[PDB]
Amino acid sequence: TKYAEGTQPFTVLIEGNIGSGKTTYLNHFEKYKNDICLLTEPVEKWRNVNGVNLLELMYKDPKKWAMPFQSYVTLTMLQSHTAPTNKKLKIMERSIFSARYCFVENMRRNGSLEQGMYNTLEEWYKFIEESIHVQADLIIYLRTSPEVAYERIRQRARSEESCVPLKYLQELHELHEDWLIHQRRPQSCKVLVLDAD
Amino acid sequence: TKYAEGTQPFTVLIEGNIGSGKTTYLNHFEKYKNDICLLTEPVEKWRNVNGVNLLELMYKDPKKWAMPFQSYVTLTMLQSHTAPTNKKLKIMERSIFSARYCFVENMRRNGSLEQGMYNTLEEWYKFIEESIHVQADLIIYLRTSPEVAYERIRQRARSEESCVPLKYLQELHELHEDWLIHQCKVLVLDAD
Repeated sequence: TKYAEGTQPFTVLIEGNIGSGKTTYLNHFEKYKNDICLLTEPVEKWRNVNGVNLLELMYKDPKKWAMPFQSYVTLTMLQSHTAPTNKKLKIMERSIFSARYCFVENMRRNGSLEQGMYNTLEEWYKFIEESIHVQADLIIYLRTSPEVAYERIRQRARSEESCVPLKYLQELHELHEDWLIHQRRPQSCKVLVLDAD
Repeated sequence: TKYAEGTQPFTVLIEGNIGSGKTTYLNHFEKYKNDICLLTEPVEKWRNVNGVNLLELMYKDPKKWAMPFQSYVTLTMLQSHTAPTNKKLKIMERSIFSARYCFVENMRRNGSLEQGMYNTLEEWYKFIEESIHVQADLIIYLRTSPEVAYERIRQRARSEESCVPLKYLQELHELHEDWLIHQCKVLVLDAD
């Protein structure tokens, strides 16, 4: 019954904090484009929604734009999770789960999402899980320490994420740990932890 | 492939402006509960989302709450449009379409939804149409004039929808007219 059910191959989700070197890690799979469906984080869509840069707006004014931004993230994630494909392996940078369990959760805690906004997002996630099929067979967790991650961001061209405080990266780190190490979260499927230092 | 495809009976959508007497019109179907799937507008859900009243918040502060509220409306509409059922006929108060074509569209125009917010909503609507099945066989349009509708709202039990200006109901009226008269089958009824 679920949308896109049984239309998806073996799927690997690349998880990790901001600045854990996910983009770098995924470049290594570039040359396998022919046999591997390789979907990077849809940052591009988020940067340009018919001209509006939601990502910049979210970072510049979280109390106003987190809700629409995250709602859009969720959608783009679903578009990735369900895009049809010939290939026998699929690899996604981040997932609907990291969006729900880390980023939205953290934006609730630091006041960016108000209860009414958070609840709306959660109702969507609840509906999505009952009615849309999300293939997830293996997660590769690029585990790093907040400080190493902070450093990596600092060594890169000024982006929109560049101003996030070390405090934010700590909050996010603990949330990934809760989900993928302390298994504190519905997620079922195997996690392969890699030390990215 | 689409979710809830071929799992839905003949469906009638009751459309009409706020205060066009849709609730009244639907009470007439009450006694047919046994053979008719009868789904009223999920106002109740919108009033209470784990304790948050999104409807009140939207009316009190549109620039802040329209986006989340409308996002929620869309979801509750999908929940209704896809709820499974035995019955051979289904009747829904309002629909995902009225939400998209009238209310969201109007909220864009009067500045309540900024372009970033509006586009987010539209992207969802686009996704929804390509991937979820929305059964709609007949629309009953309860057509009325803004003024009759406004008077109506005034008599009734003061809600959140009280404070609304006649200007708003005019905007909404024209939007329904554009959708339902000026380009499935529409059955127009004069509700005056």
